[PDB]
Amino acid sequence: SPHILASGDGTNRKPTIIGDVYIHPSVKLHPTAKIGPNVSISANVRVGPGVRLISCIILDDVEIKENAVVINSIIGWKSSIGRWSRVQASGDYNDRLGITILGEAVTVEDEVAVIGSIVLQNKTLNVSVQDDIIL
Amino acid sequence: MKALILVGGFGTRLRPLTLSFPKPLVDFANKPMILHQIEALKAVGVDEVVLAINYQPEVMLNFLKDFETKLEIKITCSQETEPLGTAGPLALARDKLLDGSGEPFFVLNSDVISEYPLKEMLEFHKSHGGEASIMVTKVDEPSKYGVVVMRVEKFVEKPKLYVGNKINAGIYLLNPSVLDKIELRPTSIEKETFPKIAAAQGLYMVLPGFWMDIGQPRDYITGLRLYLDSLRKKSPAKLTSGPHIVGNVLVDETATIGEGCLIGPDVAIGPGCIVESGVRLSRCTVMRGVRIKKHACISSSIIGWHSTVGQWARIENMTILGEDVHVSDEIYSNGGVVLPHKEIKSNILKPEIVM
Amino acid sequence: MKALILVGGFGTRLRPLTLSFPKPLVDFANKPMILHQIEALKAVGVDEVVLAINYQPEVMLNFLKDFETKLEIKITCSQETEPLGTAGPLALARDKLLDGSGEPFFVLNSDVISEYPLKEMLEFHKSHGGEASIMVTKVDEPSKYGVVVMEESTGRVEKFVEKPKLYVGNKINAGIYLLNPSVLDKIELRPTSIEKETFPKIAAAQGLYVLPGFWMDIGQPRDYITGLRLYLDSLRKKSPAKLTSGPHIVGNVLVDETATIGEGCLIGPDVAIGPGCIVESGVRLSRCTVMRGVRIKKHACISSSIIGWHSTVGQWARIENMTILGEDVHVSDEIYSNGGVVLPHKEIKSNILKPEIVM
Repeated sequence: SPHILASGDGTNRKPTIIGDVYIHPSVKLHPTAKIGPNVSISANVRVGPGVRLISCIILDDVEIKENAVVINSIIGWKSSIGRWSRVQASGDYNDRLGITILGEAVTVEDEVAVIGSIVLQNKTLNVSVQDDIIL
Repeated sequence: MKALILVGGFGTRLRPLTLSFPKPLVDFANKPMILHQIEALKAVGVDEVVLAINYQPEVMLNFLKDFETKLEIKITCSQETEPLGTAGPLALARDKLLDGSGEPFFVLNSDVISEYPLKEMLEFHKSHGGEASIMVTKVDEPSKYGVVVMRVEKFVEKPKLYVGNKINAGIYLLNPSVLDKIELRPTSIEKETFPKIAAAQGLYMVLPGFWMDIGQPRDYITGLRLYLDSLRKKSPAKLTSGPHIVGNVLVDETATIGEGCLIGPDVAIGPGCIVESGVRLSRCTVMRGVRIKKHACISSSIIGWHSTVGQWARIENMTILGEDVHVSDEIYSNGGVVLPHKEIKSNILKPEIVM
Repeated sequence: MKALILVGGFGTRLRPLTLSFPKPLVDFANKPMILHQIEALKAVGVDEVVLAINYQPEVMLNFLKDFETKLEIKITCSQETEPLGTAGPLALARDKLLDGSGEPFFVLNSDVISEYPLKEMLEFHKSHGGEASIMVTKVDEPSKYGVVVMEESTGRVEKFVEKPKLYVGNKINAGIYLLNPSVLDKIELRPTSIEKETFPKIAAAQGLYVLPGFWMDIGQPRDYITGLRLYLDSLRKKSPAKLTSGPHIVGNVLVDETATIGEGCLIGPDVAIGPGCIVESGVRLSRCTVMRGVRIKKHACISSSIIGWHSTVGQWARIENMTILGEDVHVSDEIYSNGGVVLPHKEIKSNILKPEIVM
């Protein structure tokens, strides 16, 4: 049953879907975003334009701003990803920091970068972090 | 009126940008570094300019020949076998500096930037009738530099106690009556020649502008701020403005910018460039012909000639790219000093020199 | 008889030695890498040789023109717009390979060294009357390579098993071929990898058919010190009078007639000094290679390193642990290097006490 999986593969108000994507019907999307492989989007989430989503899962009530990038990440609930901000990781399922994890209602400000780190819930980030565990 | 510019070598400390083009041919804020002081020498009506280089000029003859007609200035080279300190290269070029009228000539360093008020310096020379003139700028760290205790008197290098804060700025103004006091042995103008005229009390200005010693590739982003800042004062209509422009941005007429971008602050895009949509430039400098693809985020970096930044690629933290470097899409670089003619298909997640 | 040599690109993975001279122009054991198999093609009487390069030959025309008269061989270049897989460059040079006699031509790779027994391979070709011939060498690790499953009775291959988790064989390709003109038609206009698409096409037809020497894939500058051992070892067998000897010599050393050595030195094992070099007194060379024109000053101790052209090692300087120097690198006296990959035209006045890339 792939019809349960989003298979847009175009731009007829549907974004560029690159296989193995589950999109909830309650999401808000922009056709300029490229939703890459292995991404599972939840309900009531606002997806920005020209954003790249591969190898990640996004929870409910997340706000993705202008030109954001998410690689090997897990975005928590009610989280806010600022514009031109990047949240990536290596993808090593054996390393502890191989998959960057964001807590509940974490606000990554504009241009702020998070590379392979773990952020707790209800946290604001004005500065870029790297290879750490932010409480 | 004549002039001489001390260049030095090829720019070993400026690699990989000086691996192909020499130090003075590197485009700084759209224009090559050599044109920043040649046009300033035309403001005082200098016809001939000599270069005290150490390498062979055979690689830049096409560049120096194309600037002689555009700027209406005579440009000739002088090549020395060995570096003769700091005042040696001037002893060789004394034949091209004496026109017979006995007028003072300028000596400039290629590793220094400023506002260059050369016009109001001749009046500072033709008023008291001095023999030699240098320029001086205030610095917060006088111990790390050579302090000038001012008419000047003595040279106190690395003063443990405070004797002054004023240091040399690398720009000089010398009468023809000084080209005889030099010896044939390599002599440093800062350690031997200047004290010879200071004890003679036959010399005598404060620099009302910015000063920056460019000796490393990372100083280009912080030195471009001091340049673009002075441009906001001198001529504010030379810096582009708009709804997608923030701060001071110097765009070329040949460069084309896509829609949905955000450029600034302190970004200089060379000619022949094509910037795509969704980009975010800040504190960086873009050289000629390089294409940056869509949705890229570049901050505080240096882009070489005819390179290529893929889509959704993030570049930050003093990442240095050579000529013709192709960054794949979705690639992240955190301070990767990359060699020219290299295809980047993996993330440089930490500072690393790639070949 | 004709021949074709696959070069590839400029040698990006061999920098900083290939920043100026291209990959085949790097001096390996005194001689450039290209001369090791061109003279071997003269052992079988090959008149014309074509190079399947990808860059512009304008930088090496002067070098190839001086080898046509010294070796009495016709050398022409072929430049492709794109690398066309592995068999593509052969489709472009088919016009320079067909002389009319329909004789088999050789196809060689620049990234491989061996003993090259080309003479006794034609007899291995003119005996059973096969159409295509390849060479095969045994490896201890067949999983990291592409295994060729042949029968141990005649020499016919059957299938290609890359990365076999279980044991299906240990014999892999060596990068040297022998093809009749009747194969230049089976290729398409599309970039095809000869190892993945073309070779299986002839194996299923059963119309095709071991290397008794050393094999080395030189794809990194550190392979020059370990590949030179295999070369000098084969020289101890082929012609042992070509390797210099003496009271200050240990192991296998290949010195040039132009190179000069001071007194009280100790060189070896596995050291190759190019021509025009100037070795001073009291030096200790071991497992290293010296290229042209570089002078090593007195009391220097160099172990397992690579010296570029026209460099200069100061007195009492210690160089070890795969230290790579570019062209015209001036190391001051008493300087220590522990794996410093230095760019050409650089003066080293500080110790490289740990592996570090200097520009």
